[PDB]
Amino acid sequence: VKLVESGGGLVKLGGSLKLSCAASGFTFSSYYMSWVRQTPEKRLELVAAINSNGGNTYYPDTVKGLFTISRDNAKNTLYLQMSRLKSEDTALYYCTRLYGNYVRIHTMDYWGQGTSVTVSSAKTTPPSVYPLAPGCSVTLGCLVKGYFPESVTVTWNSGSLSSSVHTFPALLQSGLYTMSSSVTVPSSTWPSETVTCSVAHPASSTTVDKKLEP
Amino acid sequence: DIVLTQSTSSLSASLGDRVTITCRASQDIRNYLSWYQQRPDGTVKLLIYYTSKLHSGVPSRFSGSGSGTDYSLTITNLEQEDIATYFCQQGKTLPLYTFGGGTKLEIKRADAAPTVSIFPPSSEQLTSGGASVVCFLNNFYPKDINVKWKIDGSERQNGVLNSWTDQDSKDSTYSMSSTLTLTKDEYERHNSYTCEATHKTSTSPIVKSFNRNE
Repeated sequence: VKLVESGGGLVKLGGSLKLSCAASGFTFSSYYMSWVRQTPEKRLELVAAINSNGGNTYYPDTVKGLFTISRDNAKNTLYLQMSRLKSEDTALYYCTRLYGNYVRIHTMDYWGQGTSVTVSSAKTTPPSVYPLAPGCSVTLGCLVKGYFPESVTVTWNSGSLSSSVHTFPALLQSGLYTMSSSVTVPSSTWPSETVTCSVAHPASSTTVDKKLEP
Repeated sequence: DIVLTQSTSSLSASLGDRVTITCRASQDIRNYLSWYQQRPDGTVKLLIYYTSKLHSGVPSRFSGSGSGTDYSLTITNLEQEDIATYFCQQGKTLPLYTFGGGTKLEIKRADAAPTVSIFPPSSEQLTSGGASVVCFLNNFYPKDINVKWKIDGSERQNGVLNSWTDQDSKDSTYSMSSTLTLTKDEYERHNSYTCEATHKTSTSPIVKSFNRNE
């Protein structure tokens, strides 16, 4: 039994998108199907569902205003038209087979692995990298803000200090992304010796190496 | 419509012992309650449907009970793969399916207070007209932790970003970064910046501060 979604990706505000889900390992046309999305606040919600043949579809909201579900039983394919999209539609979208016993459909017995959909009108912007000397064993930091799209990579020194390093996941602020990174090193001695966070953002072809400064 | 509350967002247990998760409905669902497991890699599997009916492919360790508006999921002899997030969902009527918020299940560690560091805005950022103050709280258990910023001894929750890492897999602790962002102008006006961590182990807050008028 399989469910593989695709169609996800970046799209601008107001944008449209058709997600697909290819099904196998069972008789597609025998089952109700549905899409479920997971917000980055990892709540789960049903987007839409549709019956065996395809004639009856079910929406919490809004019937064709936003989302439209459909299936091609000859092709073992399930579709979701998304249109007129907002930020808060940024989510991971799952294809799921619905299951009933006796004869309510109530649970979702099989799940695809999901397609990520990002909704942003942001322009590819490179990160500002700001070293973090404390104030005012020792811990240092590197702030990496104002970038798009995700992601970046931080490496400390080259980095000899592979461990004792934390990378904090990025968050969307003021339209762009912000993340940060720390490393802990021995007090005796620093800054007798230098420390660098090197940051890379391939989407803007930028590489920025930053010396830690008091 | 029909709301579903999982008392708890995360709970800590230990290998080979027993865990219970509870779901409270806002109205009767006639035993049409299911539970899912979401792995950290993002995969989702159905475990139990119709309250206790165990889905095939799933270990007997997992059992479910409940009725009316109250239901529980139980894992006996918890083992490593089970470290995951657990959602309940009622499927009483379609399309009004609802999901609980999730209960995160991690391995219990000895309780470690966080190591804490505060960082003034880098001079480079001060030329932007921007000014971010950052605080790192590293290596703590359990996840529950409240951090609040204070400028000149008065609280601010405005423009704070809080970011949690994954439970570090090698060592079972958590870390978080907290960022307060201001204009450079605001920054210069004030003098004392404070970052106050409150933890299960505190008892009183752990605080790390600094003063711009040296």
